[PDB]
Amino acid sequence: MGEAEKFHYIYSCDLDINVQLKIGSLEGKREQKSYKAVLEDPMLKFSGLYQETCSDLYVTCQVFAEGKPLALPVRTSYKAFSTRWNWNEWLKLPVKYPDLPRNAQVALTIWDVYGPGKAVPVGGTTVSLFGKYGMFRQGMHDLKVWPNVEADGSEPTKTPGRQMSRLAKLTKAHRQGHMVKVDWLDRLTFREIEMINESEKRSSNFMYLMVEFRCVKCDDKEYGIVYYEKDGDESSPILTSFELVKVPDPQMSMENLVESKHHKLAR
Amino acid sequence: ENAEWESKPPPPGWRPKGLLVAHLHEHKSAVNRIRVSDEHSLFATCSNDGTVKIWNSQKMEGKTTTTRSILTYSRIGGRVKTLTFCQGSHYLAIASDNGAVQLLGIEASKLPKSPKIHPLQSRILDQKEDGCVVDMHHFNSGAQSVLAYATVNGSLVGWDLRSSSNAWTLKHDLKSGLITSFAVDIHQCWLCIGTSSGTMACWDMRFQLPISSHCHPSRARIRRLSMHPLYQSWVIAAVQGNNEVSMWDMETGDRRFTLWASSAPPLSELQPSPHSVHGIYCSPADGNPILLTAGSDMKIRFWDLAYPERSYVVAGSTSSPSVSYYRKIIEGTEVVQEIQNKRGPESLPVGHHDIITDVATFQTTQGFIVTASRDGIVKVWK
Amino acid sequence: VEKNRKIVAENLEKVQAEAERLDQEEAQYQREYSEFKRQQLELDDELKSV
Amino acid sequence: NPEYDYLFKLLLIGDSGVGKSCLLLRFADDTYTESYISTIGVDFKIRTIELDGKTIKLQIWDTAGLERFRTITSSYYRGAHGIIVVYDVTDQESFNNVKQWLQEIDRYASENVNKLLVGNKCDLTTKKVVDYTTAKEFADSLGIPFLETSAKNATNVEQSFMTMAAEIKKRM
Amino acid sequence: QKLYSRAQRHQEKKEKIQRHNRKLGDLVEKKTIDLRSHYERLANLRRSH
Ligand SMILES: Nc1nc2c(ncn2[C@@H]2O[C@H](COP(=O)(O)OP(=O)(O)OP(=O)(O)O)[C@@H](O)[C@H]2O)c(=O)[nH]1
Ligand SMILES: [Mg+2]
Repeated sequence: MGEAEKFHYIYSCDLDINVQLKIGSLEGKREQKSYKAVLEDPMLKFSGLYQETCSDLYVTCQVFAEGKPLALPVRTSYKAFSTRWNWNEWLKLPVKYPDLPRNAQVALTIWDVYGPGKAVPVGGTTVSLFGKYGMFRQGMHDLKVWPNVEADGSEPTKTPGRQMSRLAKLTKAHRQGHMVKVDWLDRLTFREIEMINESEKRSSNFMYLMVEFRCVKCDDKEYGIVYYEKDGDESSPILTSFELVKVPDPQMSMENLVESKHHKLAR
Repeated sequence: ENAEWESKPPPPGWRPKGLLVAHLHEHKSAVNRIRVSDEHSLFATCSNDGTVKIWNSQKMEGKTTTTRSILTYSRIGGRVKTLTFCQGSHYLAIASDNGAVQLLGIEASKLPKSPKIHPLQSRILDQKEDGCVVDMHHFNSGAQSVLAYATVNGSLVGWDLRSSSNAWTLKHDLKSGLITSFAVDIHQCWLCIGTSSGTMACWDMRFQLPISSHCHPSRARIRRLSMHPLYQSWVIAAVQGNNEVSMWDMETGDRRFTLWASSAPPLSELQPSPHSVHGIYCSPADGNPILLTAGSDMKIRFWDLAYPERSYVVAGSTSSPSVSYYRKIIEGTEVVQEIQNKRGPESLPVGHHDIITDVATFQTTQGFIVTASRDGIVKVWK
Repeated sequence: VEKNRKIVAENLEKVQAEAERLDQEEAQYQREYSEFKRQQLELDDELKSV
Repeated sequence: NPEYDYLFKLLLIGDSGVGKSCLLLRFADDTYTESYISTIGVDFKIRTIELDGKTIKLQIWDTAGLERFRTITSSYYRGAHGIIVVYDVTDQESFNNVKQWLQEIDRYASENVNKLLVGNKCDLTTKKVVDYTTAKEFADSLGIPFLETSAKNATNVEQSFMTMAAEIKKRM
Repeated sequence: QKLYSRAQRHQEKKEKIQRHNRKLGDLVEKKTIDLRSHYERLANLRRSH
């Protein structure tokens, strides 16, 4: 009938393993081929836009926190593309779960060849690594790609990856089984969502980079990674007495570090 | 899997005999709707006179010393066009043609103390922007208490009562027609909107997008929309003219079952009788569904959907010519056509003398029918 | 070819903006006509009730 | 039951653009169209067939092949008696992903669900990249039946469903 | 051009329903007066009986 409802989770500061991000497929069309621009810039004909229907794009994944990069960007391994951009590659990020603060993001940039020794950004997308209540993102996510720009790692990001937006979530919930199934009704409703989707395909030149996050499994359980800090349970033993000690001093019984620095330099 | 069509279904094999137990004349003008509290303790009527009157169902049963409305509310203003109890007898929502939607708190009262109405959250609709409310249904979405309502300017708004926000809003295509009535799925999965031009348009409430719009072949106004107690994809429409209560599969838009109580030949789009069914009560009962209709012709009919030949008229004197009921197949649709059969003074007719605007049933000890008329008369039938 | 393209592009844009204007007009018509219908439907039953 | 003897739920899975929709339409409606409208969510069509004297109602389900509309968990495999894994014979990546699709079948479908590897677009002989031998050896290693179908010119589409229906019936 | 004619026709239907409803209101009001006259004759006759 069904396994139980227990919610299992691990603290992010307890999961000392590298974060891994799957770069799935890049759906959508590119910015056509504006031949006006090529007459102005002949180097532009020697660029992935104009050489193949699917240039061999690559993605760089970098983690940012407080607008600063936590480590170097990781690049997808070369994959030759012909009719679709499908890297299908798990990227081991240089950051571990304990290393990630609550506002850690991954800035993902799709890059293309622009003449010799020059990559142009096809687009960029940034998604926060923790959810609205501090749970590491799980499973398959489709991120809005911002054309002709690198992913922005600043806080707040200017390239967030997160009608069809709402419906896709409901569709994913339906496919996972969280939405109730009604065959007569699902058959009719999804045709409309398809019409909406096709209209959005024609209306806008949007691209989506589908990515996936790893699932933490142990004994066939599913653990969500919730953001925590070690000692996060240490509710400080604050007490409101001031009978004798009216003026607390935090440095009270502490090594004088300016004298020890001096000791270490004179003696 | 476990949605109940009614909280208190009628007694097994219940066939209302039609004895008048309460003639209640307390509104100045037409009553528009009767809603029965989900536990059936109370029933409420709204009226063009601008009042809401709450009635104690428990006090119609064999102790009718004074059949009085326990409560009257008249502060909303305008013509109170629709109302609904909110799954528990503590809240009753009413709407006016002025634009006000008001939640009213009915207080349970021990007879030593008198009862009262206290208004709770009120909403006023701009006549230009949203119009007045034309239909309103309450349902409990587990988490929420959605008071869904439809407005003249095509918006079918889901108002959460335990908050003050909307759970959803559905902008109905007014090209289809004016919303006259709408029905919500017992499983809270889909709704159907009936318009003034006969369009019945379906919405998926899980995704909140429209999925179907079948129109009546004659473009006859939809006076009532009820979901089918048996078929999830079906909706029962009460139509303008012929006392037509047709059943429509919303998965295909086909007519499946029609009630025809008219001089016109069945399903004929030529000359409709002026009469219409204004209120419908359907129950699954013991798996043999029934349907009570009332309307313009002032006749309360009982249609045995499983055994149409047993269909009969509840209200209406025996001096009026008797009727017979025939199940036929016209286009392929099965039709239960009604055909006319060619102590002091006469006992006073107990029936309604003006258009019966609505039908409701409640269970206290036995089954009772409540019908209201366009003159403000509410009648309880044991 | 560039100049007359801009001319036809502007012609299409100007005419389609008018279609949107008449769509906005019908929208208001639908709103206004629906309230007339609602009032006529209540008068229809009030004439019957009288 | 006088309407049918068995009701088999068939599921069509595969990458986007392999022809899962076109195979469904070619079987249930006997139609083909080049207008691509990516399937979102779930669709199904019903065709009743005669097989070994029995009346079998086939409810064939068509699913989203695009990753954008897919998830890790999948409810659609539940209750399916047979699953068609469609790949485009002109698209090597689609064939490679059959392994991925079979893992989804193994973890989400029934333990004894029936399987069928279908290489659609066999009418594109000039663009074919996946040879019949390469796919037949792959399918035979797993024991799943394999056909090369074409929704465009109806090639072998009927027999692919007749095979599935027959194999499920042999299982019941 | 079709939207123009649609606006023309729809402008007439608005005017038509507006004047039709006035006739309905006049008729309904006129018959309510007559209805009140019926009720008072009936009340005088009932009282007379
Ligand atoms: N030549 C050829 N083209 C085909 C055939 N079947 C499908 N196609 C083409 O490929 C396109 C994609 O087919 P679909 O049936 O929509 O593919 P799909 O598997 O449903 O893709 P999704 O619905 O996104 O999962 C169609 O629009 C056709 O143009 C075929 O048998 N032969
Ligand atoms: Mg498809």
